[PDB]
Amino acid sequence: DQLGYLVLSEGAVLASSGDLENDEQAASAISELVSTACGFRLHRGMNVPFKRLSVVFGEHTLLVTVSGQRVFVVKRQN
Amino acid sequence: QHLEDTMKNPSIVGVLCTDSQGLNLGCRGTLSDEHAGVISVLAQQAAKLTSDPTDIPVVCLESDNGNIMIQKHDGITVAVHKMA
Repeated sequence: DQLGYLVLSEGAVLASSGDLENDEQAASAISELVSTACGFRLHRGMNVPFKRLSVVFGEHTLLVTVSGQRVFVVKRQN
Repeated sequence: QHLEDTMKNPSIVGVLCTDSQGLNLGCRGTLSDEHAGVISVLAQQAAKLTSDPTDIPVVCLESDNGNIMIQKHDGITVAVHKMA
């Protein structure tokens, strides 16, 4: 289930819960990544790069969607 | 490695290998030199989200135009485009 929550706006942090709360270093790291990812074009004039963005590890896994300047992240087990 | 098998895989429509250095280390199909840098960056960035050296971080762009899966391995980054 849900291990934590993060939502960003305009690049800044708007809301946070769980493991993701009070973690600036993670916040900006995820923001950096998301921005990079959003800048990904398969072909010329190919938007949007993704509907869903995930980053999976051993036990944790981050799930991100982007809507406007608002970015939504969850931390999950498995 | 499994790399060869990835390359030979007809379910995968693009693949690209690279380094922390962002050089094109071998591509195929829909992925090409242009994407090296970005994939590199992506992988390096995701690896900054774990402290466990045994983790193989994986970045996964899910898209209606096929999925892109990027694994950060030690010494090499593999990106794979699946027309799923």
